[PDB]
Amino acid sequence: SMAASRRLMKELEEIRKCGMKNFRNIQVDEANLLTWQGLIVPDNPPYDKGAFRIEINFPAEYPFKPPKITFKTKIYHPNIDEKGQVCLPVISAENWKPATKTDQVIQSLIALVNDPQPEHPLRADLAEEYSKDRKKFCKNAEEFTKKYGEKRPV
Amino acid sequence: GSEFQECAVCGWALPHNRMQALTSCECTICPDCFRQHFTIALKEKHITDMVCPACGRPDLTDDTQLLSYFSTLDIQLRESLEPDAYALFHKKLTEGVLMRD
Ligand SMILES: [Zn+2]
Ligand SMILES: [Zn+2]
Repeated sequence: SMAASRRLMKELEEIRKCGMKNFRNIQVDEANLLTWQGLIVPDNPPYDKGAFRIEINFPAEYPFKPPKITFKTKIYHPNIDEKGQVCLPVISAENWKPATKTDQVIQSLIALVNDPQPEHPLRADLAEEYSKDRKKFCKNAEEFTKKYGEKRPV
Repeated sequence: GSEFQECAVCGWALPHNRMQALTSCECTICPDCFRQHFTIALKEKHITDMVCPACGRPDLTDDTQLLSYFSTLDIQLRESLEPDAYALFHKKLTEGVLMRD
């Protein structure tokens, strides 16, 4: 039918053979390919003791307009706000390239989780803390991950 | 002719004589992806976004490329787009091409 459906079926068939390392438990209703759920499983401190549920919401015009990512699990990060909104440049409207696939978007998201971008933050308080004293930031983020994060898969 | 070719955007293959070859690059695009991309670019983006959805070429920063590119794209858009979108193409083209770098 639509370009979104063809393109997202293509992307899913490529992910289902090559499962992604830090994005797991991907759930998509074949009757509504425009919403994906999954579990972000980070590799590095301060986030590597928890996991984070996210939702990817594709517009009907995908791939000609970008998806949006929302964290459902709370996370302590300068570029993710308290409502789970994520500022991810590769999927900003001004940067979006229709050739970009979701695997690259997830890789970009994991790189942001690994290395915050405090120059363009959604939480300026955490961005200051990350820049001035990361060791303190890292301890705060680990505790927040322990207190409010999800259990990691095996 | 009728041998199948994968769409560079959506990954689905159709007979080549149904597909849209972009004259400026070697990408083959299916008619639906072609129409959606260029319609959305016209209605929601800028005329500098009227480039290939799969590879992003041509480079519209070279003014010597514009007449060749847009006059050839014109003919493909007339067959592909709804009449209102094709008219919008001409309106935007008449308003000019922002020259990035
Ligand atoms: Zn296509
Ligand atoms: Zn191309």
